[PDB]
Amino acid sequence: FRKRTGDIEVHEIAEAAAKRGYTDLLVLNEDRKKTNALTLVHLPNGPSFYFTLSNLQTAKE
Amino acid sequence: QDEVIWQVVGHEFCSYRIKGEAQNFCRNEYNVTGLCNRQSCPLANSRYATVREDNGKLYLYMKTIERAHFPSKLWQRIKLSKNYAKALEQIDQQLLYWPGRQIHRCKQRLTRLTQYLLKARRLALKHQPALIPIKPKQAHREASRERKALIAAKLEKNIEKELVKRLKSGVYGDQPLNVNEEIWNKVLAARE
Amino acid sequence: KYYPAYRENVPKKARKAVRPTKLRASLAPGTVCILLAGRFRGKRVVVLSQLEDTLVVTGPYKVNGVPIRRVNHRYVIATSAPKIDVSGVSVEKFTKAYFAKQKRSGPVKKDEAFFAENAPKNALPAERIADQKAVDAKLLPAIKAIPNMKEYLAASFALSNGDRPHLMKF
Amino acid sequence: AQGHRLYVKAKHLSFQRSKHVIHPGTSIVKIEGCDSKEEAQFYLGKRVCYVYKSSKAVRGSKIRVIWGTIARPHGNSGAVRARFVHNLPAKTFGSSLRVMLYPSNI
Amino acid sequence: VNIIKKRTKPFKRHQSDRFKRVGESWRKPRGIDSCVRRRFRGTISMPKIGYGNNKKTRYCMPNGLKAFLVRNVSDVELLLMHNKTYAAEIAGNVSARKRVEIVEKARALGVKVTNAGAKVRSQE
Amino acid sequence: VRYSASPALETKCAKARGAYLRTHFKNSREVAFTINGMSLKKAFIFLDNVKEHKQAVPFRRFNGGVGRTAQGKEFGVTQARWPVKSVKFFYDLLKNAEANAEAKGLDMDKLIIKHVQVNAAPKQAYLSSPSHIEIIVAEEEEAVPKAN
RNA sequence: GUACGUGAAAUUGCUGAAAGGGAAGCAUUGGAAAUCAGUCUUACCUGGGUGAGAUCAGUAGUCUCUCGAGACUAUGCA
RNA sequence: UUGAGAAGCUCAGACGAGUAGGCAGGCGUGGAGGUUUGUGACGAAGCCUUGGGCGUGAGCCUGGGUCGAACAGCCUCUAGUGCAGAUCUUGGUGGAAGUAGCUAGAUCUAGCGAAACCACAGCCUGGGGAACGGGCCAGGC
Repeated sequence: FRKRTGDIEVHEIAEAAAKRGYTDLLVLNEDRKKTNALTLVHLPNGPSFYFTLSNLQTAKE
Repeated sequence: QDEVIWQVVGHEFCSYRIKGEAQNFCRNEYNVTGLCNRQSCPLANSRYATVREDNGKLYLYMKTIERAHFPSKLWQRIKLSKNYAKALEQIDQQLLYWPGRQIHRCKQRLTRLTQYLLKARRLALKHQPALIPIKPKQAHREASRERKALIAAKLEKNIEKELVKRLKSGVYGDQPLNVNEEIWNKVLAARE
Repeated sequence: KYYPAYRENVPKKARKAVRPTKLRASLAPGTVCILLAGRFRGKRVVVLSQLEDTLVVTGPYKVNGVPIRRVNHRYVIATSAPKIDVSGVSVEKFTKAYFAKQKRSGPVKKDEAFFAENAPKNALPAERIADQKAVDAKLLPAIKAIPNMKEYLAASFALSNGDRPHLMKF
Repeated sequence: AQGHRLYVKAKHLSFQRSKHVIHPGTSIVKIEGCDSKEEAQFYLGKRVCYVYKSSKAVRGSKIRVIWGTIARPHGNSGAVRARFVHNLPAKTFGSSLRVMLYPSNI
Repeated sequence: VNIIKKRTKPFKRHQSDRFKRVGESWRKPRGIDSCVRRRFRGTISMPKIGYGNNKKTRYCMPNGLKAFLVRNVSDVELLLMHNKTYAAEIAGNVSARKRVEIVEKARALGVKVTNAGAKVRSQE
Repeated sequence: VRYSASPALETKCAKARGAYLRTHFKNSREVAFTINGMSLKKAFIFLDNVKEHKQAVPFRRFNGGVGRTAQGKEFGVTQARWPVKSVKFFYDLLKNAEANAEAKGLDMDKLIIKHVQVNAAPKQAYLSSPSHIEIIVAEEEEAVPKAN
């Protein structure tokens, strides 16, 4: 995991992660203290899938 | 005129007034301050100057008492330079011998309209997430159909159906490491 | 962007001029004093010089390991132990900027350490150690001349049962 | 052995009260070892704290502290008045307190 | 400039917690033999003008701004000169089509919005 | 429909429901309280025993007017009765839930009564109190060794 | 789902948490637990380089008002 | 110096219980004229909420959930306009109660089953002047 900092964009993360040896990039979208979307891209130029998460439930629940 | 107009509009009814708790505001497009006052009323002030923005360019608008009954020609307009120092001097030259309060309020509006244009340009360059609306009907439809889909999925039945299926096919080595000896013996006798 | 857009009520001209702090009578340079708070609480240290508000204090490195540090004068108990010769060590280099925290800077570009978090680390320069190595050189003979001073500064002050701070004298 | 104890032990007695009215804003603190109002003048302005523990841990620490400052003496027997950043709970009557030696004027 | 509130608890109607038929909204006790009206010891407090807050900081949110209800983009443009005194508050009945355009407009105007993230999601 | 309990998903639950049942609400509340949480097979024996007066249903909440009995010592109290009409309704519902579980392909040797709730149906000076009864039966949840 | 739009309160059942020596009970002040608002550096100033273009041209036209004021067009970007 | 809603802004001092009663300014509801080039199927109104905020208060704004077709701010006009009481009216619903009891089987069990009443409560001892004990004060439990 890498905390998203400042004004780095998904395309910039993808180009930076490709040179670091990463294969797939997963970005969790949260707003109002709730995760509601998930976009996964396949480095370096693979297809990017955008999902919407729902019924999130951690192990304790 | 002006004192009669102000009594009618400032105290009986103006369609431009927004009555707030701490202050009254003006819906007029020609108000420099945006407040309902006697000095900032464009209707009650026969000589009035304001700055407003048109497609990225700020203009100085002025009206005189002598054009008050010709609405199409009431307000005159000049271009204010992008150079801030020249823009301030343009207001000073065009508003020469006007009251110092009116020039003061026009220069204050020029600063706020210049900052807003600056902030508008910087927002364009930045990458900001697009706000997408939440549709109450689609949320209700997808929440109900999801509940039906989860029930129809039969996850535990299908998970164990596949897990046993791949146990039969021997996707593991010779004997799997996840199975007790007695269960593995039952698998061998049944599958053969 | 420069003509004031708002009312911008300027503050009225205040009449609070800055006058030098008056330190206590007993907080003289060369006094063995007990640190009251911080990570070195209880440690006995030697006052080198008085800053504008604080005391530029240090315990000998080889005695108690308290580097040249600033301490607030309210957070120090000045014991009546015999004074130490400090006129032999220059203290002009100990200014406000000398102890000032290094400016948090570094034009880190996007990604790498910005995102990948390959951050750098801090380390005390040998310049600080070089000045420090001088002060114990000019102070250790002074503390060795009088008895128990080396053992005094090594120990850490503490309160035992039945000790009344208001009564017993420091 | 011998701990650190750079403070003075003290006890929380009660609030600044009349017979039937209480004022939890000010607490009466007994700095043990101080026996008169003149002796209490040494401890005026010192920082007093109430150290307690909670089962839930925050930042890996189960110890919570409420800070205060001794304001003035109370009575002829060396009890003092202390005002804390949060008013001390009524259940901490008779509970221990720590009176620091800072700010110092000695 | 710090906002000082003389009181934060609301003034509840007397005996409003004993009956469901009696609402919490404050009603002046008209009973002559009522202990609350005569203000005994232990009786609840009553709304007095002494509790009134500072005129300068009246109607001010804890962040120092005064709420301004906004129904469209035209309302938010009025705060061009008063963005350091007022915060835009989009009305509850304004749809999500207009809430997004108010928030984008209020961003360029330098105006704080009290409920800017309502009825919308994000897409970075 | 939807039941009062967050279970009754398809996973392991079989539901049985009875609405506007012509039985006293207070009696049914006691019978439901007794068999709640107990295994399905054991519940059938208990309902069989009550019909033959071999076992008594302890009345805890609506204990008014219930005489002392020697068959309630299993549940720790002494106020118990032998309701028949209320027990008959619960027998019919339990069989329905058992048949629903069998049709679902559920493991029938681990079924327990996870949730049973009795609600007051509309009242119909002799306005009696009909009952709504809902029963959920699910397998006893079990653990598995982690890695060793 | 015809016990049918919305579906309040009184009232009832179940579940969860907490409390509980012959009342509840509310107020004031805090603790504990749970749960929220609640926010951030990101901009300003000063450059230099590079090109960019107008409200800049030792520039040419059109239109609407009234010389010059707005809107454009072509060209140059010194 | 911009601080002329002159119905504004500003400076200073004193003062603050209150029944009957007198006076002033405000909050809210249904409908009407005007207005907001107003809000709304990208969700109006309503309701729910230990979400947040504003007002001394009446009240108002808002997030989330539910919901499904209308609705509101401002100036003015208007009135069948604001409830805790009336042994109030209508409707719903409780404790009393599975009680009092009334249909079967063997007083017990089964089945069917009310109504009066109901501010809330429920140990004493004294004193508490107006009863004060059931609430209050000092003692036991």
